[PDB]
Amino acid sequence: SMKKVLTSLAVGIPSPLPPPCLDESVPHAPKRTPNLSPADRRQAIANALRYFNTADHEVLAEEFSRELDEYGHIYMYRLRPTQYEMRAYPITDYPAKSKYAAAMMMMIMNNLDNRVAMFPHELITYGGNGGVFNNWAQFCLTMKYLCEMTDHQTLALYSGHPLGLFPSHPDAPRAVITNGMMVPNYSTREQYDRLYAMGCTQYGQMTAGSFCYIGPQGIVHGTTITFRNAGRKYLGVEDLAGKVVLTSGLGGMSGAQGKAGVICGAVVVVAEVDPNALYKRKGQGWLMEVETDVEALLRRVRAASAAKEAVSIGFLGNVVTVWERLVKEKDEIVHLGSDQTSCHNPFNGGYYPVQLTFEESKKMMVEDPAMFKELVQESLRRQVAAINEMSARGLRFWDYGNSFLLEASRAGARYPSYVQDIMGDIFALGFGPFRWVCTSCLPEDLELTDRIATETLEKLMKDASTKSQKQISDNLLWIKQAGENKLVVGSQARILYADCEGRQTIAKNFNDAVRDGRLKGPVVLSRDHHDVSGTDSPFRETSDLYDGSSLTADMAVQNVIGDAFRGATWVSLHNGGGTGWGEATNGGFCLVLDGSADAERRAKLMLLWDVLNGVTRRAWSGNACGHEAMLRAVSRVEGLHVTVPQHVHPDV
Amino acid sequence: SMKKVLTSLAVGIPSPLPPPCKELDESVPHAPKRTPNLSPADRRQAIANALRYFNTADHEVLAEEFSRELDEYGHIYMYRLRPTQYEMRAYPITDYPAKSKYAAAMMMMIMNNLDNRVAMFPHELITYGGNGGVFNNWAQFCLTMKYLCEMTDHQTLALYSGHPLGLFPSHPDAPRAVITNGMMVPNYSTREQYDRLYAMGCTQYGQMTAGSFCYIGPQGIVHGTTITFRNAGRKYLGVEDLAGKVVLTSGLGGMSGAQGKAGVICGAVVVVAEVDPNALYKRKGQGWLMEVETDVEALLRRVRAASAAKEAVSIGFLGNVVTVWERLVKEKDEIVHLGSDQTSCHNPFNGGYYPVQLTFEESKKMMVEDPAMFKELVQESLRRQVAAINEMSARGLRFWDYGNSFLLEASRAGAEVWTFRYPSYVQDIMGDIFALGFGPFRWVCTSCLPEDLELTDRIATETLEKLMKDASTKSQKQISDNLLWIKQAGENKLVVGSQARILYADCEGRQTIAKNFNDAVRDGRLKGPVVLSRDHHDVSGTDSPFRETSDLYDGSSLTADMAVQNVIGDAFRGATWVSLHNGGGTGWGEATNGGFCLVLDGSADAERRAKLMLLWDVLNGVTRRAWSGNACGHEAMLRAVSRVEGLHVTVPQHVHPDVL
Ligand SMILES: NC(=O)c1ccc[n+]([C@@H]2O[C@H](COP(=O)([O-])OP(=O)(O)OC[C@H]3O[C@@H](n4cnc5c(N)ncnc54)[C@H](O)[C@@H]3O)[C@@H](O)[C@H]2O)c1
Ligand SMILES: NC(=O)c1ccc[n+]([C@@H]2O[C@H](COP(=O)([O-])OP(=O)(O)OC[C@H]3O[C@@H](n4cnc5c(N)ncnc54)[C@H](O)[C@@H]3O)[C@@H](O)[C@H]2O)c1
Repeated sequence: SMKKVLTSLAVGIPSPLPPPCLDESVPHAPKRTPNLSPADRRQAIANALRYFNTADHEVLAEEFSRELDEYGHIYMYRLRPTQYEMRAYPITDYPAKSKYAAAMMMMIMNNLDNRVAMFPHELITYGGNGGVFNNWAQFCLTMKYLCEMTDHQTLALYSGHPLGLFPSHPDAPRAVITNGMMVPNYSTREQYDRLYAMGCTQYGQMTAGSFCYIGPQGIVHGTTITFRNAGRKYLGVEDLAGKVVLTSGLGGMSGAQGKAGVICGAVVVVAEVDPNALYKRKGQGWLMEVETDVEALLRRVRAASAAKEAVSIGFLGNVVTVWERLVKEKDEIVHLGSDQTSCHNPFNGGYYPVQLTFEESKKMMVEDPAMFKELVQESLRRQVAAINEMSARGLRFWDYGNSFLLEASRAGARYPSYVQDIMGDIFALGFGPFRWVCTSCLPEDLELTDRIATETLEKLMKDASTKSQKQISDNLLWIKQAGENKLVVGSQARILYADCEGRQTIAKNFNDAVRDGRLKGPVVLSRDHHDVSGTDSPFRETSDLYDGSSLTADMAVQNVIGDAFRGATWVSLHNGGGTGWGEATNGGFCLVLDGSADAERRAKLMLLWDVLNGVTRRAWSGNACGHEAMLRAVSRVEGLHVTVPQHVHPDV
Repeated sequence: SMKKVLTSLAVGIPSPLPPPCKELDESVPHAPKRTPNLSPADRRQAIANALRYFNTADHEVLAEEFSRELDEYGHIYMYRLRPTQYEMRAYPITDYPAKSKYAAAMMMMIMNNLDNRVAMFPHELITYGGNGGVFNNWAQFCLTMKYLCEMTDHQTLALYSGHPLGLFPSHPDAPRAVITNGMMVPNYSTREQYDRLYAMGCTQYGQMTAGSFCYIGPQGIVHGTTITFRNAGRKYLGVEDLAGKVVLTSGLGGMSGAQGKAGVICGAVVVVAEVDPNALYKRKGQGWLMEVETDVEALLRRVRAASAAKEAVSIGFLGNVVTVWERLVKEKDEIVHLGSDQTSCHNPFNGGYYPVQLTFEESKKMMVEDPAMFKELVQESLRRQVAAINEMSARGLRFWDYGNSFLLEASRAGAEVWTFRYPSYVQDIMGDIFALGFGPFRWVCTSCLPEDLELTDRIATETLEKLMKDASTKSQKQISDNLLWIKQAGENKLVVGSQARILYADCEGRQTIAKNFNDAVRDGRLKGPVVLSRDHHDVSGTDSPFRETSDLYDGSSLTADMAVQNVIGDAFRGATWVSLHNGGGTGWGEATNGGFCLVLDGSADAERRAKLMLLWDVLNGVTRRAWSGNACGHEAMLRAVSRVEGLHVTVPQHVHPDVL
């Protein structure tokens, strides 16, 4: 929970302190190994003690020293609230002055929900170390500030640390977030571990530190769109019904490949060596069927293809086994191929060789590392050679940004990559993540927004360009099936892709519905940082740009600054979202739609910039796919006037 | 140049193109040949990148032309596009063909940074630091001026390390421009990638004020050194008056050359030794040096007299600073009270430091003839210099490191720098000054009239005198230092290019001066709007483990949260334009620095924006530095929290080390 129990959120650091504590009902983060020197370890304790009354220092010093020895990190477990279930509550349940701050508090608690976060009690949402706060004192103080702040104040968050409330104005963001911002030369993984333990920084991933993670439905949608575009670009079909997709991995992100294929109406085959990962997804419903022998698999796949059934079929075994079996098959069975093994970690648990069993590999990778790498590289060569033979017979393969072709290249090996071949063109058009959360926590509101988003995209597609109408159709297919796929976890949220006008129109319609009373609560707009403008990442988000600027971070910095004075309720700039610490600069936003004309104006203005910034950059950096879309925007939007690149053809 | 000739600023890329640059204007100095060592592919891409700015119809000729520029200069400046129909300089704001006076002001600031009188390598778009650039090429300049001429107050120009991405819709309170320079994906921010991407036209190094269009000349260094001497005087001598006090230092080079004037403004006796007659006699001719001595014996007799008569005088010694130090050891009299060193010991073997054993000409010779022997003599001279300093220190002389890596390089030479036994001004002094909120307050009179600058000097003077009353003991001292400066600033004739001025002021100081300026613009006492700005050497704008955040020992000095937070916070609080740079001060990849400019036009909007933005731009870093463990920041933070409505920050509780 009620509004009574949530009054504690305004307390901050309780006086006197709560009793000391480990709750093993949830998964816990692995022990951190910062390897702090005696000097840094003393500083780490001192830094942590900054949050507490001096009268508590002596006992907390031993307590925090204990946490470092046992967990490798000072989480301050005794400050984690236990009098209520950590989750998103109705926005009207929060004892806050500002509805905007209340919305943020709701978003934060969702990131710390046991059902949502990876390591909830360690304040880790996803990605192993994609954190929300460095410790539970920062949580308590931030929540206190958010309950206390007005709309003429702005909360400054230094990698989890609430620096304090500073004067601003209603149109200003209520919070500015920076996670892991480093002086460029000191952004090593070693300095992360060190400074994370010393309480001077944290890794916020993308939506972990920016308070807008909503579960794995983003990956399901993402893979769905990827499959659809792959079908059009590589096969030439606007419909994947009857088409077979062979892929691998049922892990964190790759586990979504099953539902994605089904939603596309395709027969999707996912190979997984790990029975744990495979039967998990099977039990979850993300995997419809399971096959053990490859011969029975192909018979099943043949019958599925001919009957045009939307089905996900897991194969308990190595993906190389399936690939090499198809080579011995004189008949065409699989039309599309990919791979989502973790070849970014090829020799230590990410890739399992065909020569060994799952258990034998798990043993050899640490027992005989040299032998394991040799078998992996050999297995990689056998996989590519099989794909080559099948590609020559009509099959179309693409790399799913998992460094499969890169590692295969580094052993001996022509195929496109999802980031550089299909997503880059989608970003260039302006289509990217459009995420929203109904702050009423009512499923009815989510149902309505689903229908509103559907109705909006339908009318937009009728007058959209031929390129856009294909992207819009992809997201229409998704939003109509999204609800029945039961992907909602924690907060009532949804995700799709939309270009500039798509996001603007849906937002305005959402905002009208909040004002009309159809929506019983305001709606927070947000997105992943896997977007057109938000992230500079030479290995991913900007890997398709070949002017050389993929190593620069001008765009990401420009974008977050541009969002901040255009009406975002809060913004964030992170280090190494996606590809990893030091390898990316990623930023995002959240904007609360409360039905006011202000919110509509903010949304229209901000979303315009958040899309056309990257669209213009990507065009300037060599992407020609959205060049016409850019020029239409320029003609359509008053006040928009950009430098139009005249790209010389490399041959000429 | 009249308002008619400046209409060419609205053109952007001329159609048809102006004639190709046949020769080269030798009336100005030119940047050294760049060496990116581009691969065949990167070189091809560099040319393709440059061609993006031009009609495809001109690509045939420009390709070879830009290729030629690569082979000759190591960079594609696009010399063809450099305007030659007018003198590049700041012109009165009314001369510019802009819809927006805010944009017109930015154009004025831009052209000042490119003034032959101001810029180091003007035709290479470099203002200072050797490669601290304004734009990557002249196309970026032309388009930027085009956008600024045409833009309204409802648009914002996004500048990507020189590249004007375009005008995007915003609102009157939004920045008219957002500037980034050298922003990199962290693991790729190497000096090699800078050289590579600079040539490829993907990035540039903007230093601090070079890329942010707000460099105003060498009066920043003069003021900076004035403040340093004053604080060194108070902290190391315990005196508020340096009259009769003697400062010994070295170097009359680029920045070190301001030590002469700084000492005089402090009313002290400053002795600056310099082996290079080029630097020394230049300073003499510039009036930055009042006197010149040749032998050390006649020097010390002169210094004695000046000290006894409390004469404010700068005295240059043509010779080695070591020669003076060792002579002081033999002199029984107390002559010098304060000692420092500003030789370039960050490059002690490449001409930054000249040993005592050799003459200036002898040193230049074996600098390339016998590097091994030279390095031995340098390290030997370094040990002797410290040995002499140690003896004078034992006799009451107070020495400090000027952040030139003197003590660091001496330590590597095996000099007795331990019991460092001498404090570094950056970590010992400036950190506390920043923590109080005091830092660069800079303004430009857009009328380009000296009369306006005189008035702003008087307004600033009167303002600081009034703030003396209700200020803390610590802040009263800093205000006094800037009062001594501002009353003498005009007569020192430090203005080059635009009518500009710089001083240090804390939160309320910057706010009140801004408000008084804005009142004067509205009343008509000032003939034109005033652009507020600052160097990035400030309290909140820069994360730099070697400098601006070097006195923070909580471990966070490696982080860049504060700098990123600051520029964002300024951006939605009414800044006219903001900048976030990579590598300001210390160098590429070694710092993250941000800045702002804010135009005062007399309106309620400007007054409101100034009050709010300046509050954040100061108190952000004050609060951080307090949190990171600075005691001065802690005290200033608490006073602000009590004074400012809407200000509520996290107060750090410091544990006793005995508990650890
Ligand atoms: N949207 C996306 O899905 C996306 C986006 C960007 C990058 N990626 C990349 O995709 C990869 C997968 O991501 P994840 O989170 O699912 O990783 P993960 O480690 O959780 O899952 C990989 C799975 O593949 C299985 N596997 C390994 N070798 C196999 C083999 N030979 N045959 C069958 N199964 C095998 C592993 O057992 C594991 O379950 C990563 O490399 C990631 O960088 C994915
Ligand atoms: N505000 C400041 O002044 C400031 C700020 C930051 C850093 N620094 C540091 O200060 C140093 C000086 O900067 P600069 O721009 O003046 O450089 P500079 O190279 O132009 O000046 C150094 C001068 O010292 C002279 N010199 C060298 N060895 C000498 C010796 N033994 N005796 C006498 N003279 C000698 C050189 O001939 C030269 O003229 C640099 O190391 C710089 O990093 C200064």
